[PDB]
Amino acid sequence: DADDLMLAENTADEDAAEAAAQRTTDPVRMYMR
Amino acid sequence: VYSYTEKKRIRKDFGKRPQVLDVPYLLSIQLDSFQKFIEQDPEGQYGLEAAFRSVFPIQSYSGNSELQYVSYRLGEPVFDVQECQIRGVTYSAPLRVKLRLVIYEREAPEGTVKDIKEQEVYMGEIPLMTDNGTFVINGTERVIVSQLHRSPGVFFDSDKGKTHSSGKVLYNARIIPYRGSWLDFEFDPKDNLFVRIDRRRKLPATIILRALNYTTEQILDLFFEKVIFEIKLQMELVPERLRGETASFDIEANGKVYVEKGRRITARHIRQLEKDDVKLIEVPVEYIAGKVVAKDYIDESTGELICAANMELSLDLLAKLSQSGHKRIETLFTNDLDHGPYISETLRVDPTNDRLSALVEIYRMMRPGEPPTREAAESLFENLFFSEDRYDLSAVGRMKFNRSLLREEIEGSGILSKDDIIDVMKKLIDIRNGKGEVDDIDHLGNRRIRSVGEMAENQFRVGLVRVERAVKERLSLGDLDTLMPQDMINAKPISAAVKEFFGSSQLSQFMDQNNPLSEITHKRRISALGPGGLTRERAGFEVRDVHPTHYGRVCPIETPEGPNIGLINSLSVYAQTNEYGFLETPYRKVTDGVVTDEIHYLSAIEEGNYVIAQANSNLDEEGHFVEDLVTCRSKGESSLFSRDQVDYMDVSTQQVVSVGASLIPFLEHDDANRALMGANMQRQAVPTLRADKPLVGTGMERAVAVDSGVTAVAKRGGVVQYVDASRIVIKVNEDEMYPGEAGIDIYNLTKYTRSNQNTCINQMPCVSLGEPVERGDVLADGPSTDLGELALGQNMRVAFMPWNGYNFEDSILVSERVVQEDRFTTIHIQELACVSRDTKLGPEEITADIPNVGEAALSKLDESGIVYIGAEVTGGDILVGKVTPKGETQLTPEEKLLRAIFGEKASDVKDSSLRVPNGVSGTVIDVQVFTRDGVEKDKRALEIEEMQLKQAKKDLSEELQILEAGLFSRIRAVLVAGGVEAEKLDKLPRDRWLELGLTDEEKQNQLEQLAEQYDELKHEFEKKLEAKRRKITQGDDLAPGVLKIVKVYLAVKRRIQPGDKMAGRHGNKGVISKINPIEDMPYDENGTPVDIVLNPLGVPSRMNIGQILETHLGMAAKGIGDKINAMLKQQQEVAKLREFIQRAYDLGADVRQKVDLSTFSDEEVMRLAENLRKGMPIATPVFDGAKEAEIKELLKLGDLPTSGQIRLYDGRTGEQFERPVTVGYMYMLKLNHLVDDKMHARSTGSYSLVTQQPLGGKAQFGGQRFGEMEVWALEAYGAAYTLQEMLTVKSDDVNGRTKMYKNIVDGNHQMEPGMPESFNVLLKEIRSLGINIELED
Amino acid sequence: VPLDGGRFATSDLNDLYRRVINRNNRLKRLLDLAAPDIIVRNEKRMLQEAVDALLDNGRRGRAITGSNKRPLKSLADMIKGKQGRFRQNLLGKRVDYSGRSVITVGPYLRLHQCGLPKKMALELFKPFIYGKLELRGLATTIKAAKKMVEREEAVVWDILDEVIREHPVLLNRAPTLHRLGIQAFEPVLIEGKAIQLHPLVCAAYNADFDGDQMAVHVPLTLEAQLEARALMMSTNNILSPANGEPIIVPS
Amino acid sequence: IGLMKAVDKFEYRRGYKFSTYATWWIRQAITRSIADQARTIRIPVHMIETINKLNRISRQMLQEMGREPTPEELAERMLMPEDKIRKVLKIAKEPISMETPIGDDEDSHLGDFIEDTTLELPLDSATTESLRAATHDVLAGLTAREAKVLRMR
Amino acid sequence: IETPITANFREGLNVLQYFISTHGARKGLADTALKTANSGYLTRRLVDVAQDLVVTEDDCGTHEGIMMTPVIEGGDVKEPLRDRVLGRVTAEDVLKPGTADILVPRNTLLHEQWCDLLEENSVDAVKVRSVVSCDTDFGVCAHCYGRDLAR
Ligand SMILES: CCC[C@@H](C)[C@H]1CC[C@H]2[C@@H]3[C@H](O)C[C@@H]4C[C@H](O)CC[C@]4(C)[C@H]3C[C@H](O)[C@]12C
Ligand SMILES: CCC[C@@H](C)[C@H]1CC[C@H]2[C@@H]3[C@H](O)C[C@@H]4C[C@H](O)CC[C@]4(C)[C@H]3C[C@H](O)[C@]12C
Ligand SMILES: CCC[C@@H](C)[C@H]1CC[C@H]2[C@@H]3[C@H](O)C[C@@H]4C[C@H](O)CC[C@]4(C)[C@H]3C[C@H](O)[C@]12C
Ligand SMILES: [Mg+2]
Ligand SMILES: [Zn+2]
Repeated sequence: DADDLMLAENTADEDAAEAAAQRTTDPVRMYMR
Repeated sequence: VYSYTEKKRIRKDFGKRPQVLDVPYLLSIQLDSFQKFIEQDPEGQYGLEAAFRSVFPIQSYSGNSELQYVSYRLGEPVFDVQECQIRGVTYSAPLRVKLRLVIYEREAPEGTVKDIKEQEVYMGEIPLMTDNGTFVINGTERVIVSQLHRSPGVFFDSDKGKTHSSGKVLYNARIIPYRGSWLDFEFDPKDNLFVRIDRRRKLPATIILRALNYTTEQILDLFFEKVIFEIKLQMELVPERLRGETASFDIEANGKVYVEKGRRITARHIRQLEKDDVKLIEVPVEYIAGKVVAKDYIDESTGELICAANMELSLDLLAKLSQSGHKRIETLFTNDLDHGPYISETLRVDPTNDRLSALVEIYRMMRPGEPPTREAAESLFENLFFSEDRYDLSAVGRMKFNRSLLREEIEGSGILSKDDIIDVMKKLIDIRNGKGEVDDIDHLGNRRIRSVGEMAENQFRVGLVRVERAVKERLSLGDLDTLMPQDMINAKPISAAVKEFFGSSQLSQFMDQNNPLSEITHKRRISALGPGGLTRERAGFEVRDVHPTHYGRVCPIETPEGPNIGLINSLSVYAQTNEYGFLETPYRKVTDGVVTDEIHYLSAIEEGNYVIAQANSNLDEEGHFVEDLVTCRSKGESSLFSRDQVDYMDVSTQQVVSVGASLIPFLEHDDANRALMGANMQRQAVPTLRADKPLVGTGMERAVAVDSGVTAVAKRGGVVQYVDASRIVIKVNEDEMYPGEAGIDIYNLTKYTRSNQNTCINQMPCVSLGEPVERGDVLADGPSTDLGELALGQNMRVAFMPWNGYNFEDSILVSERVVQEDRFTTIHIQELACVSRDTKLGPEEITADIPNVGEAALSKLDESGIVYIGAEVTGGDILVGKVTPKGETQLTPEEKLLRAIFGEKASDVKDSSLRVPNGVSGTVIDVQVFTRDGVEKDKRALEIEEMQLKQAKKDLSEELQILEAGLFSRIRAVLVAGGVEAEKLDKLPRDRWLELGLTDEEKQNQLEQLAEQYDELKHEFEKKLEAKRRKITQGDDLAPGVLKIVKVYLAVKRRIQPGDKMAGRHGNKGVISKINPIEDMPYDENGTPVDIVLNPLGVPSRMNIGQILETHLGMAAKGIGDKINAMLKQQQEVAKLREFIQRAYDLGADVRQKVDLSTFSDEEVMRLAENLRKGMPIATPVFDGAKEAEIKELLKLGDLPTSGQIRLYDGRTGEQFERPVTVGYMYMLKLNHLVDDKMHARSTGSYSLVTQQPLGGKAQFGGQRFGEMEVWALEAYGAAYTLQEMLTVKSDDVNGRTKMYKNIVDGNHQMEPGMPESFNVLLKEIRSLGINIELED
Repeated sequence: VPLDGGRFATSDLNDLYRRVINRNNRLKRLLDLAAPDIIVRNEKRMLQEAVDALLDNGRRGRAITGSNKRPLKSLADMIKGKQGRFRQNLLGKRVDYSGRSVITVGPYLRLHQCGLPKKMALELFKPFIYGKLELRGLATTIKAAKKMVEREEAVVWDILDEVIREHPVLLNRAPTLHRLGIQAFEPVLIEGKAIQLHPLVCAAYNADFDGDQMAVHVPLTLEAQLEARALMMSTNNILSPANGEPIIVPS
Repeated sequence: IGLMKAVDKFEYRRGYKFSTYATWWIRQAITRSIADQARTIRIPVHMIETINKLNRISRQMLQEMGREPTPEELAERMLMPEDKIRKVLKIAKEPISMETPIGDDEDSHLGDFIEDTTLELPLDSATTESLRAATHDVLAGLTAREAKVLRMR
Repeated sequence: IETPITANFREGLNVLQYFISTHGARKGLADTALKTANSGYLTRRLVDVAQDLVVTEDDCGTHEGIMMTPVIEGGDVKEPLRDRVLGRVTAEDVLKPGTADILVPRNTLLHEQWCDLLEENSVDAVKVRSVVSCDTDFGVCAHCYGRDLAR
C-alpha cells in the first residue's frame, strides 16, 4: 500500500532523471518483521 | 357536473386535446418508499424485516448459543409534530424488538435446548415521516431527495480507442454488486485478457479460472472449438468451417477435382462440397505445422508427455506422436478474423500452473506485505465472493445479470458462481470478435432510483451488523447463565448510523418553504450525487446531457444552472418508479386500429421495441387515427409510420415536462434557456399579503395547490357548521358517519407560523356558515393559494416601451399605486434567542435593571425583564435584559481622577442583553421561555404556563362538549322510532338520555352502547387532561451550562422598494429602479394609468415571446372581466348576465371543455359573475395552448382592438406617444432577493483571532474580500498608495489601523503604513521549521 | 480557545506537538531502563514518524488523522495551497470601510458621479463625521458625537453632506477582468438601499440591472484620494486600454 | 514497558503461567497510559473512572427503562449529590478541530469565524486620548501646587 | 440531425422540436461555464510570467524594430497599415514611395495626421520600434513601447 503510494508519487515527479532511476515504510509492519 | 369549490370560479379552458389519465398524486415517491420501510411484511423482503432476517440469527463459535430474532414494533412517539418543532427535538418512534436466546448442551447441537429466554430489547429511535413527506429532525423540517445511481449487474463498455493512436478499441466487462467487490475484466493492446479484482493491480484472466479448479484442457474445451485428423493423414472436412482457406492447400477430396490452389475458396465451393458430401480429405504434412494441439498427448509407449495441451504442433512433434500411435489429434480451431485467439495468449503469459500458485498470487494482490499461507489464500478467495455475508447481488442485480446474458430465469442466487463468470467471459469474447454491442451508461434502463425508504434500510443494516459483531464477540467469552438478551445490546451503535443519515447527510437537506411549488418540486427531485454516486469534480459532460430515454421520465428543462447542471433533475409529471426502481411512464395502448383507453406503464428498455404515436395526433370520433401516416418515435428516432403499425400512444402533451415547467403558459414560444431560468425563478417567489389567481394559467394550479399540503382539504362531505379565523367545524352527512361516531370533524388552522426561510405560514378559511362541502374540497387556503389554486404573484397592467432610461438593461419602472395598494407587501417572521449561562464568576441574570440605562429603553420591558407581547420595536431596542458579572478591571490613572472628582462607583456587571438588530423594525408576536429543571421560573414563565394550561383545558373541554352535542343529536335522531317519545322526550334533562326507557329492542342496546362510548370519552378526556398538565408543568432538557432561554418572534412587514427583484414566468427578471407617481405614468384615453413599464429591447435577443402572448391574452381576459363588472354595477337582470357569460365560455375551435350555465341556479350564476368581475381566468395547457386566432377572437368579444396595442399618452406632458404601444396584463413575481437583505456597510468592527483581519459576512458585520484580480487592477493604474492602504492599514496592521482612525477623527488624513500581521505569522511559521528566515537591514 | 458553553476549539498543531513530546519523553524514560534494542529501535522509528508528521503530514507514509477522521494540518500545510498564508491572506484579504449593495440605473447622473444610499454613506464615513462634529463644536467629546450619529439628528445629515462633498469612492464588480472593473466616482446621497450606476459605464463593468451587486470602498489618505481623482476617475477612462477605441459608447 | 516491569517482578515459585502474571501489568500500563495521554485537556485518573462508571450506568438505565436517564435519576442510581453528576456531565468533552469544514460554500474552516475578544475598539482608544487631553487641560487651571499634588497622588 | 426545426417561435414548437432545442441549450450552458473556467487560468499564467515589466526609460537610442506591413490572407486585406502602425515610433525615415525625400523623419510618434499622410502617399511598409527589440535592461523604454492607448 505504502510502496504503491510511494511509486505513484515518484511517477508524478516527471508530471526527472532521479525519478526515472528510482520496505513498506509502515512503522508497524517493520516492528512485526 | 362541477366540484362545489370549482363552480365558484370556472377557468375557461382552451386545449383541444382530450384528457384520458388524471394527473397522479404528485409527492408519492416519498410516501411509498417510507411506507415500505416501516411495515409488517409477512414474507420479509422490505424494510426492517429484511434487515433482521439478513442478520439474525447470530451463532456463537462452536454453536453453543444462538441469538434469534422474532418480531419488532414501533412505539408511539412521545411528542407530536408541533411539540417537536417547538421544543427543538426530533419526531421519531422507538423500535422494540423481541429477541430470544437459546443455550445448547454437549452432544445436542440442535436437539434438546438447555434454556430459552425471550425479552424485548429497545434498539434506537427511527425518525418518522410526516403525512406530507418531510421529517422533523431537530425541530427543522428536512427532505431526503431520491438518488439516481447505476444499477448493479454486468455492463460491457469500451474506450473506443481514445487512449490509443492505433485506433483499436479495448472492450471491458464490469460486474457491479449491490454490496461487495467489483470483479472487472478487460482486454490488452496485445489481445491479452486480464482481470482486476477491486480495481487493484492487473492479473491475467485465466488465473481466476484456475482458482475455480479448472484444468488447461477444460479451459480450452470451454473457450475454443477443435478439429481432428485421421491416418494416410486423412482429415474430416467440415465445409462451413473453411470460410477462408487455400493459403496452404485448396482441397483433395475423391482424387479427381474439387477446387484449384491459389484461388480463395468462395461460397460456391462450399455449396459444391456440401452437395458432394465431402467427409474425408488429404492434406500435406506441412499444413499441420501451424496448428496448436488441443489436449494432452503423451507417449503411450513410454508414458511421457510429448506435448502439453495448447502447444504449437510441429512436424517433429507429428513424427513423435505418430510413433506413439497418436493417429488422431485435436487442434484448436481458430480463424483470425472471427474466432481470434485470446485465452491462449493469456495462458502463454500465465505465471501460474495450479490452484495453489493462483491462490498465492491472489492473496499477494489483495493484501500485500503478508506471508502467503496455503490455508489463508483459499479462505480469502472463497470469502471474497460466494459468501452471503460479504457479497450480495441483489434481486435487481440478479435480474439484470440474467437479462444481460440472455437467460430465462429472472430469479436466482445473489452470489456469483463459476457459470456466471464463464458466461461473462464468453460474452466479452463475443463482443470483441464482432458479435453484439456495448452498453450505454446514460440509458435510463441502466440507472436506478434509491429512495429514503431504502437508504434508511441500508444504514439500519449497517448498524445492525455492527451490533451483531459486538454480540458475537461478547458471546465468545463466558457463555454463563442468567444472561438475558438485553445486556449485550447497546442502542447507540445502531442509532448512530440512522441519526447521522437523517441529520448530516448529502441527500438530507432543509426543505424549501418559499411557496407550495418549491416544496412540491423539492420533494420530487432526483440527484446523481450523494454516497454511492459521482461527484461534481469529475462527472460530465455526457452525463449532464439530455438523453433520448428521458422522454416522459425526467424533465429536459428544469435543472439547476451552475456547477451541478444536469446532475440534479426533476421527476416528470406522470413518471413512476418500477418495482425494481427504474423510471417508467404511461402509454395508452393501441389495438389493431383503435386507440383504446387502457394505459400500460412502459420502462426505458421495454419502450425501445415499440412505436409510440405522439400525443398531438388527431383522432376520429370513433378512436381511429385521422391521418393516413402518423408521426411516431421508433427505437431511437421519430418519423412517419403507417396508421396500422402503431401499438402505443402518448397519454398527454404535458407528459414530458415536470410540474414546475408545466405551469408556464405558452412554453412552446419560449427559448429553452429562458424556460429553464423561468422555472428556477418561479420556485423563488415570496407569498404576498393577499393571493391573486393567475388570469392566464395552464390548469395545473389546482393540482399543485391541493397536493402540496398547504391547504385544508375536507376528508368527508357535510355542511359547514362553524367557521372562524382559526377553526372549521364540519357536520358530516348521514351517508358517511360510521356506526358509533358523532359525525363532526374539526380542522384547526395554522396561524402566522415561521417557515425555514423566515416567512409567514398562515391559513385562512374560504367557506361560510351553512355552505355544503364534499370530500376533496378546499376548506382553508394556505400561503400562495387562492380558492384552491396556486397563486404565486400578482396580475399587473404592463406596457412595453422605453420611458426615459428607467428600464435600461433589465430595470423595471413601477407605479406608486402598486405601493399604495400593498400588492407586493410580504410578512417576514424572525426568531431571536437570549441564552443565559452559568459563568465562572457566577451565573448570568435576566433582569429589568441594567447598568447605565436611562430608563428610556426599559419602558417596553415588563417587571421580569422581558419585552411585552404586542410591543412595536425598532433597531437598537432591548428585548430581553441580561447582565453578566465581570472582574476587577483596574482603572487607568486619570479615569481614577475622574471617579474621585465625581464620586462614581464601578458597575461590576456587564450588559449582555438581547436587542433588536440594526435596521429592523417590527412587532413582537410571541415569547416563550425555557428553564432548567432546577430553577425558580420567574413571573413571566409562570404567566406563560398559566395561559398555556388554560388553553389546553379549553381545547379539551370544547372538544368533549362539541362531541357530546353530536352524540346527543344522533341519540335524539335514533329516538324517533322503536319506542318513540316526542313530546315527553325533551322534558327530562339531557343527563338522563342514558337512562331513557325503551322497548326491549336492539335500539335500546345501541343507545346503551352510545352511553358507554360517552363514558369512555369522559375517562379519556380526564386522563389526557392530567397527562397534558403534567407535560406542560415540567423541566426542560437544555444544553449543559445554560440556565434558561428566551425566544422572541418579530413580525416584519416589507414593502416593495427600488432594488427589489421582480420576474415573470418566462425568464424575464429585473430590478425595480423607480417608484413613479401616479400622474406621471402613461395612460390611455379613458385615463387609466399603467402599473409597470417594461423594455421591449429585452424580447428580441432573449427569444421568449411567450410573454407577449401572455400579455395579449391577459388583456383579453381582463376585458371580459371588465364587461361583466360593468353589467353587474348597472343592476342588469340575470338573463343578460347569463347570456354573456355563456357566450364567453364557448369560444375557440372544438375545445374540450363544455360548461352549460342552464343548470346553474340564479344564485350560482350571480356568485360566479361576482367572482369573474376582476377578469375571467383562462387556461393554456403547455403544448396544447390557445392559438393566436383564438386570442384575437377573445379580444373581439370584448371591445378591445385585435392588434393588442392601444394609443397611450404621456403623464408629464399629455402628448400621445407615436406608433401605439403594447399594453396588457402580466403575472409578476416577487423573488426572494430583497435589497434590505443585501445592503451591507462597514467602517470598523471585530477582527479574527489568529489572523487579525476583519471578520466575514453580513451577520458578523464583516468586510469585503479584496482579491488578487483587484490587486492587478490597482497595479494597472499607478495606484500604489491605495493598494498599500488596502493591504496594511485597512486589513491586518494591528497598530497602524488605530493610528489611522485617530488621525481621521483628528482631521489629518495621513497613514503610517507598517507591516501586516500575515507576514509576521508567515515568518514565524517558516521559522518553526528548520529554516532561518530573517529581515536583514 | 473556549467556545460558547463548555466546548473548546483547537488547532491541529497541538495534537502533533503533543504526540512528538509524548514519544520523546517515552524514549528518554526508556533509555534509562536499559530496554532490549528492539524496543528502543521501535521507539526511535516512532519518534522519526511523529516529527515527520509534524513538519509535513501525508508525504512519507499515511497522513495521521484526528477524531473527525480527517488528515491533520501540519506546518507545511499552513503555508502552501490556495488556502495558505501566501495566497489566502497575503495577496487578498477582507477590508474595512467597505460595503456592497444591488445596483440600479439612475439615468440622471453625470459621467463622474454615482448614487450612494444615505445609510451606507453614514456607516462608511463614521470617523470623518465624528471629526467634523467635534471640530464644529456640535459635540463636546467623541462619545457625544457617537450618540448624535446613533440618533441620526438633523445636524448629522448636514455634516455628512459636507464630508462627502469631494471625496471619491471606488466601485467594483466581482469578476474584475480588466482595470476598468474598478472606477472612482463622486457620491450623491440618495434615499433607498441600491446604488445608482451611470448607464454609460455599464459596458465597462459588464453589468446589467437584473440583480447584480457592487462593492464600494472609500479612500482614506490624501494620496489615495488624489490617485482616485487623477488615475481612476470615470471621466479619465473613456478609451479601452486594449485598443484605442472608446468604451463609453451608448448601448 | 509493563512486560519489562513484570519480567523483573516474576518468580516461578507460585507457578502462574507468565500469561497470567503478565497480562495484569500490561492491562494496567495500557489503561493508565490511555488515562494520562489520550486527551488534550488532561483529566485525572479518578475522574476518568467516574466518567466511565457514569457512562456504564447510563447505558444500563437506557436499556432498562427505555427512554433515557436524567441527572436526578442518574444521581439516585449512582449515589451522588446530583451536583457532582452535573459537574461531570459538564466536562468539556473533546475540543473541536479548528479546521472542520463548516462553510460548505468556499471550503471555509471553523477558525475563520472566531473573533478576538481582547482587542480594544478604536473608538475606546480615541476616547482615552481625549480624556487624557481633557485632564491635561483642566489640571492646568489651578495653582501649580495643586496640580503637582494631584499628579503625585 | 438531417430534419430541421421547421417552426419559429411565433408559431409553436411541438414536443420533439422542443426536446432537440433542450439538447442544444444544456450544452450551451455547460460550455459557457467551461470557457469562464479556462479564461481565468490563462490570464493568471499571463500575469505571472510578465508582471514585473515596467517602463523605466525615455529612449534607449536603438535603431532597430519591426517591419509593419498590411496583413493579407491570399485575397483581400483584413488589416490595413493604419491599424498596425497608429501610435508607434518610426525606427527609420519613411522615404516617399517615389524615393524623393523623407516623409516622416524618425522617432516621431505616428498619430492620426501622420497616418493620414502615409495613406495619402500610399506607402505600405514602415519600420516601427518594438518592445521585443529594446536595449533597456530590466524594463522597457517609452519610445520602444509607443503610446498608452488609454490616455
Ligand atoms: C346548532 C349548531 C351547533 C353549533 C352552532 C354550536 C354547537 C357547539 C358550539 C361550539 C361548542 O360549544 C364549543 C365552542 C364553545 C365556545 O363558547 C364557542 C365556540 C364553540 C366551537 C362553539 C361554536 C357553535 O356555537 C357550536 C359549534
Ligand atoms: C458540516 C459543518 C459542521 C458544523 C456545522 C457542525 C459540526 C459540529 C457542530 C459544533 C459541535 O457540535 C460543537 C459545538 C456544539 C454547540 O452546541 C454549538 C456550537 C458547536 C461548535 C457546534 C456548531 C455546528 O453545528 C457544528 C460546528
Ligand atoms: C452555514 C454556516 C453556519 C455558520 C454561519 C454558523 C453556524 C455555527 C456558528 C459557529 C458555532 O456556533 C460555534 C461558534 C459559536 C460562537 O458563539 C460564535 C463563533 C462560532 C464559530 C459560531 C460563528 C457562525 O455563526 C457559525 C460558524
Ligand atoms: Mg446579471
Ligand atoms: Zn528601447
